[PDB]
Amino acid sequence: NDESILLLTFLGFTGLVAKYLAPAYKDFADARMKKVSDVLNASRNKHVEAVK
Amino acid sequence: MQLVLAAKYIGAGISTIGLLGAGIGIAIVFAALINGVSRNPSIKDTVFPMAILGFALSEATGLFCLMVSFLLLF
Amino acid sequence: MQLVLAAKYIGAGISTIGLLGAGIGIAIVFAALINGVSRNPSIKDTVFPMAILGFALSEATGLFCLMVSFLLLF
Amino acid sequence: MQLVLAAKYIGAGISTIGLLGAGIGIAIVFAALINGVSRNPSIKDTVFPMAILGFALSEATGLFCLMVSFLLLF
Amino acid sequence: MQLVLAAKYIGAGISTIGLLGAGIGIAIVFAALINGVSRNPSIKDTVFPMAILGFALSEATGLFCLMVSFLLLFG
Amino acid sequence: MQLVLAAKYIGAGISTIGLLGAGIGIAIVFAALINGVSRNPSIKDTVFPMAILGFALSEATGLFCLMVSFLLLF
Amino acid sequence: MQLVLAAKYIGAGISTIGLLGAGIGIAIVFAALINGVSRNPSIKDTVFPMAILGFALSEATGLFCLMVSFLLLF
Amino acid sequence: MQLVLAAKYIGAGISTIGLLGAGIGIAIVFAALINGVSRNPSIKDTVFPMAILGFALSEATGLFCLMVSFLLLF
Amino acid sequence: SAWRKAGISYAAYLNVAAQAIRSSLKTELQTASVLNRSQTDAFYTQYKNGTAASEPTPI
Amino acid sequence: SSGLKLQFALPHETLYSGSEVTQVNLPAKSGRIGVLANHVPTVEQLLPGVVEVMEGSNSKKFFISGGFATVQPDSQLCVTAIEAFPLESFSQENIKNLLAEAKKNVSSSDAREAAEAAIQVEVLENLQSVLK
Amino acid sequence: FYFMNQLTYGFLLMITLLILFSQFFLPMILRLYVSRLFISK
Amino acid sequence: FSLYTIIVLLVITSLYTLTNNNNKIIGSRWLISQEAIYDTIMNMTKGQIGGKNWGLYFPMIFTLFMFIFIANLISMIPYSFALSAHLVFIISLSIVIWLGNTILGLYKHGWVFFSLFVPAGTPLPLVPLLVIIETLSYFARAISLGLRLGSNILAGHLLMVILAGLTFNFMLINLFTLVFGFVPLAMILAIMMLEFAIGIIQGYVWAILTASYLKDAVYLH
Amino acid sequence: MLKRFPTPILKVYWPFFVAGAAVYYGMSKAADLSSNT
Amino acid sequence: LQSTLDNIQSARPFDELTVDDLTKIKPEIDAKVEEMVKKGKWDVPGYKDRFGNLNVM
Repeated sequence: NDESILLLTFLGFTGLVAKYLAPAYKDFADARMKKVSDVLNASRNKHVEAVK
Repeated sequence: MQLVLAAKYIGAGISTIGLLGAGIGIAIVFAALINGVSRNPSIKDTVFPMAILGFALSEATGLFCLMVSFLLLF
Repeated sequence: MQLVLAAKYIGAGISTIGLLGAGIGIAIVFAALINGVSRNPSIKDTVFPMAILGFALSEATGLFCLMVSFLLLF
Repeated sequence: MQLVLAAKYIGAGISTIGLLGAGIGIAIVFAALINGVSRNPSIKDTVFPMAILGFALSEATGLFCLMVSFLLLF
Repeated sequence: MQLVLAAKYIGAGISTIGLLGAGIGIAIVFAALINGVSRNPSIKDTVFPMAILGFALSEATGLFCLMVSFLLLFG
Repeated sequence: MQLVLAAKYIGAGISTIGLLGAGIGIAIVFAALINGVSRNPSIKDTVFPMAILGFALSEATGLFCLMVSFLLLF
Repeated sequence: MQLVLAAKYIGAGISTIGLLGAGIGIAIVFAALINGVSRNPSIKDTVFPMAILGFALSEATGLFCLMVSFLLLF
Repeated sequence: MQLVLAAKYIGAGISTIGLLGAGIGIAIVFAALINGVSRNPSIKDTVFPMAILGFALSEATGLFCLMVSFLLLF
Repeated sequence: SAWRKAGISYAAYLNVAAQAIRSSLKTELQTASVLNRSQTDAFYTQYKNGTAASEPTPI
Repeated sequence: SSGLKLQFALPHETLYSGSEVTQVNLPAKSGRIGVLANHVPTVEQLLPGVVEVMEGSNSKKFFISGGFATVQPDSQLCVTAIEAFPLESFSQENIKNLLAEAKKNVSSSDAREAAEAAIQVEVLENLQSVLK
Repeated sequence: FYFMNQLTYGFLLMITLLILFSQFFLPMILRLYVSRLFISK
Repeated sequence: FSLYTIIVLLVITSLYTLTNNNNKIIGSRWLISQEAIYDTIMNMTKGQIGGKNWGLYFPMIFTLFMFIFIANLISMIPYSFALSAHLVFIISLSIVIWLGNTILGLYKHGWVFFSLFVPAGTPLPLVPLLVIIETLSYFARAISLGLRLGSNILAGHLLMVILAGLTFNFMLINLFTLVFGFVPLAMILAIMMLEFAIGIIQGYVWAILTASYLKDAVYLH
Repeated sequence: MLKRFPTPILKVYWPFFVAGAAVYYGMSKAADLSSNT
Repeated sequence: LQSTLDNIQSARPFDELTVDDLTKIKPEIDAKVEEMVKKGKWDVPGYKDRFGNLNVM
């Protein structure tokens, strides 16, 4: 069936995405989360040192 | 009307050939654009927009060739 | 009506001849990308965008070139 | 009676192939232009008008090809 | 049979002239590869993934023209 | 009397296609203009008139092929 | 009745025209390899082994055009 | 027996075009050969083997049209 | 030829070119300046934070 | 400007400085470049070879041992040099050939020395060709 | 040439994009950015 | 088709409404997927239309950008949502954009807008040709925007459809149950990764072209 | 959560609205004239 | 100042901070949004220099 091969192929690209794109994108996204967190803590540090 | 439509369709099919030059040239314009912007990182502000206008005017030729192909078809 | 569909098939073929321009264009924009990064490493992160746009445009030339083939074919 | 119009269409379709010549003309003109403006930004306002006239005449040849295509069809 | 199949096979023969672009494209792809890597060897690790992107896309468009030929040769 | 003018139109078209040489050539010599004048703008007036007199007859190559096309048409 | 085999034969003949891609391809890749080895004598051992992969890839287009031609011969 | 032979001759005549690949093969192959030996006189025993291999593999796909044409001519 | 990649550097290229020009000449052309050019005694030493002299190797 | 103002300088004895000159054919990095008048500005290294300087005098062969093809927009070409080349005194074969053979014999040292030996062999071949 | 449900509905929907997104989403992305700016000084 | 166009409205409305657990400043796992694209959009818009009034003329280019890139995204589902295989809406709104920038130029400049078809410096004997050289290209690039996106998306949809329909004898009766007999599936998967790539790149490049036409409209070159 | 912000509604997109009206007029006039269906 | 330091360092985590809390704490950010929306400048200097632009494309 034409509709049989299509669903299997879509499962294939979902598996490929989870195997390759999902980990790399996860690392990039978590790195950006971490960068935002450290700049927030740097802002807090600047505030508390200025108050001190 | 049979061979008339056949030749109209053939005429459209050959008219669309008029875009091989457009297809390679609207690529070489950006190719040399990025080569130049690699030559000077800082000229992008003045080499980019006019490169895009040259792009539009270089895609124009393929644009008219598909227009005449459509005229052959429709 | 047999020769009409026959000429439809010929028109589709002579229309899909026109993706060779796309084939040259994609390769040449990527070629500009690669020698630009090769001669200086620091420009790659700026050159890659317009390289993939060079792909987009060069392929799009072929797609709309044999669009009249598909219309001829279908 | 009808293949006369068929030959008109075929002639117009083969005539509109000169458009890609103008496409290459104008495209390589722009590519050389930005390759030569990347070095010596100062040489811009003298390479502008003559670039304009050059791609103007290349597109003029291409549009004359379009015009003879239209005349053969119309 | 007859002129319809003859025209189908004529289209099958003609459609392969588009592979000119694919072949010349992969060719200039590797020409740029070899020239850029010869300019400096340290750039190979940055150019090789873009290199594989490039030649993979070139035979992608080659695949496009060959399967249009394949459809054109059949019903 | 019928295929006479049919082949006349065919010949006019296959003569009008002959504009590619002029179209590419005027622009390739003009690309030489761009890169040369970018190399040294002091001799712009030395390379300009030779260019004018050259690509004028480069377009005249077109003009001869167009004369052939018109004699093939009328 | 024999037109099917006849058209198969011209189709295969023009399908051998797919060999130009591979021909000029081998041409440019080998020549650019020669230039690269000339520029860097110590890079031959790092360029040739990778070059074999692209030589297989460029024989691929040749044998693809060959086998689509063969489908129209046998 | 008549149009089949006609198609055989037509196909051989158009297929023998495919040696443009071998022609441009030798073209840019010994172009790079001469360029490399001129710029690198010491580098000859390396350029020449790859050069003759380039000649051989370009002419192989160039004459892969010629030998089917002979198979198609006869 | 391969001074940038296989050779020492471009300065080594000038060094070897000048040495070849001076040495491979006529006997009467080996003047005092040529003698000074031939004679090299640059004993470079690699120091450190604690002034640890590695070695005064000849140039 | 009419002609060129060649500035041929050496660390020991300069040759020319703003002197009128017609042809300053010099061995560029790729090949050799011919300079006549108001040449395009450029900066590029020179391999050893004859720097042909046409002036009011007769033929003047000037083999160079290193320099740059530095040309100003105002036609004031400045060919830097290290070693001079007398027209006839420098041309000798016995000592040059003996030194070339000795260096070829002692060219089997380590790779760092091997590259220097190969470059010395190539420049000795250049000298032999220049000898004529 | 039937385009009643392909042109009109899509056109109205893209007005909904152009209005609602430019009123809500890109503004609150920029609100996130400017709030980060404000806390960062 | 109407119900299918509402789906893309629901999915991208949920991009933020159904994403932020408490509208945290750190951002949720799907708020990042939109602020990153917003950052890219603002970056190359200030790159291309940089100067005054760029901010006032950014939002509709942005709206077209998400329109097109989720329109390409929904063309991955096997019952591909490639505008229900009609794709004439791209042409109609490309003509709409052309009229929009034409009116932009005619109001910002007026009679000066006719100087958009002539550059700053041209030779006197050659301007009357180059004006008509540069005009028809401008009026013609109102279909060039449409055929690009149409080409890529529906070409992909019909090539996967054609490959799937052509895959009839691969494992049922054919004894070659390997990749040699499974070339259809292999090139289907290759062309689908290609399709995703070209869709995203073509959305970005059409954003560039629309920004370029807006720059030509509000400014003079 | 949901913020109704006062943003330009037609101050900058008004030519786009004129273009939309023009395309509506074209579709309406071509539904019987240029439809040919 | 002592109270400010105490409630700055003793509580109020920032990773889980919500934008609505910032809006209710101080409303001048809303006025800033009004003023740069009406003037139509979405790239006022000092936006992402100290933060992550992450311009992927």
